[PDB]
Amino acid sequence: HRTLLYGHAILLRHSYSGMYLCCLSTSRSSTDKLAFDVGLQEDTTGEACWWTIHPASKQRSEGEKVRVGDDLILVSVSSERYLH
Amino acid sequence: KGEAIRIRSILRSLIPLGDLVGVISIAFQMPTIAKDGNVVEPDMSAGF
Repeated sequence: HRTLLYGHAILLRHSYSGMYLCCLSTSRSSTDKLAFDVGLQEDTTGEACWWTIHPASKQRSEGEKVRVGDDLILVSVSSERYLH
Repeated sequence: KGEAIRIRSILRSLIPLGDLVGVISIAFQMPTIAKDGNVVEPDMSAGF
């Protein structure tokens, strides 16, 4: 039972499918060019499935607990990109 | 190194290889000898 702290890498699993959120290597190529697509994959191997939490505003800092009402930004570990 | 692989992938995605090949394939403007036995030279600072 880890508690989430700003700075950890989390594993988001789809409740229905049982598969994990990840940044897919392929992209829809709608002029994004330097961006990927976010989907689901079975395998947990690799850093694609992992996402790092970062604070939204200046009040929250790195290393403190994650609150229910707080906003956050997720960074893909493999593609260093944000959910956009 | 994961960081090195990531950076290489970023640069590869940013700059396609075909664009580099085409830009290299772009031709120059050769200096040309003309009448009176003198050369006309394209300007360095105003061209490729």
